[PDB]
Amino acid sequence: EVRNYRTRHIVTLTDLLHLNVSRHNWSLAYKIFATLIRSLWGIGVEILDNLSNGLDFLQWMCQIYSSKSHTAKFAITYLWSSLINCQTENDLLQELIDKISEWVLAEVWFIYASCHLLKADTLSRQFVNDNDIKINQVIKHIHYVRTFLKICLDRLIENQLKSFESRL
Amino acid sequence: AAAAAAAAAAAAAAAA
Amino acid sequence: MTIDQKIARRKLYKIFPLDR
Amino acid sequence: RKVYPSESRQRLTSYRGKLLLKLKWSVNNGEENLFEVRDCGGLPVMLQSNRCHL
Amino acid sequence: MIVPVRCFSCGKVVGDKWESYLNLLQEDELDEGTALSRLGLKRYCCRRMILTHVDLIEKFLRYNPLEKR
Amino acid sequence: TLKYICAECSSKLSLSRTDAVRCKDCGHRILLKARTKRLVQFEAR
Amino acid sequence: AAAAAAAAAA
Amino acid sequence: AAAAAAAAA
Ligand SMILES: [Zn+2]
Ligand SMILES: [Zn+2]
Repeated sequence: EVRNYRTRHIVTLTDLLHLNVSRHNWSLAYKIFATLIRSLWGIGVEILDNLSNGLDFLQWMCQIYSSKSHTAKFAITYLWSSLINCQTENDLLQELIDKISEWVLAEVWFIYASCHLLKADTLSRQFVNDNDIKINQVIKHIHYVRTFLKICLDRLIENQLKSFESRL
Repeated sequence: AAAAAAAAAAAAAAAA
Repeated sequence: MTIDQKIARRKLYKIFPLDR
Repeated sequence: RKVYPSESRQRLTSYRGKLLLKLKWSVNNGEENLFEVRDCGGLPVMLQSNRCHL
Repeated sequence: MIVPVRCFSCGKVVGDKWESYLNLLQEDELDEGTALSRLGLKRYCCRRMILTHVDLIEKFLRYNPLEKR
Repeated sequence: TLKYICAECSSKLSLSRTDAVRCKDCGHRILLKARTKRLVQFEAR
Repeated sequence: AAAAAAAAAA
Repeated sequence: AAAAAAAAA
């Protein structure tokens, strides 16, 4: 049948963890989760973001395990956290995104396209300001916009980009 | 279940 | 007080490596 | 598992990069086509190039 | 690599005058010629010894397999 | 005192027979044999 | 009374 | 009371 102390303890710990998620127990989650370590980890990812004490690391580790082999559930999440967190150097993230897409050919490509768009917006206002210059940044911004346009292709979004270019 | 109950009891005792 | 995820990461790495 | 160029030199092994080759299988005038991403084997990658990490 | 001990041509100790030469060029802001003169190098053989020294040891040391990063 | 230096993290960790040829601290497959205290005679010429 | 007894046991 | 007594003892 059920284990003497060990099986019952695990079940009770899981129940307690569920109760902690229902009611935030930053402390309960920290000790309950530790006891629970003895797939899955969304609650662990959730507790770090819900109760902080910088919640980005655990998700990265989870995403890293079980790679070799719709799409992957661990991952499509990790990517979203990144852009929102950014909202350190981003280029790097964009590079990582490309790498993932290369390895695996909801499409990640859409997420990658969205990420560049954020950079363009920052570029658009910085360029608009006088402190007064004619080429450089404007040409760079135009190139970025074209690149963003290509990825989406292969209405609201397009409209937004256009507005952005005009302001710049 | 019995084991769990026992554990709970023990915990309670400890608390007391 | 609490080891944190750090502990989980270390465990995983060791398992990659032989653990006993 | 990112691997630097330098490890290969010490190891005396080819700094081979992994290739990705996906096919297009069309039968009966391409009524149905299945594409499979498959390993294309390993080929050497030039240092300080786009494929390389440096 | 490091500053050679003694001038190849005559044998005048030059190894103790390397760090002192850079101090005469940095802090004292002197020219190459006057700096060598203050170190006590009048023969052109002793003059070129320090003047022409590369000191690749400082470039070489940056690779240390005994300390992390 | 037996020594083996890791090529990546530079950690001095020696390992005996029936053990994986890898550093314990990090997953690196190359190990530098460290210099131990031994007499090496030389002529100052 | 009962509460007091419990405290003593602890 | 009994408990108290016991404690005292
Ligand atoms: Zn000389
Ligand atoms: Zn190591």
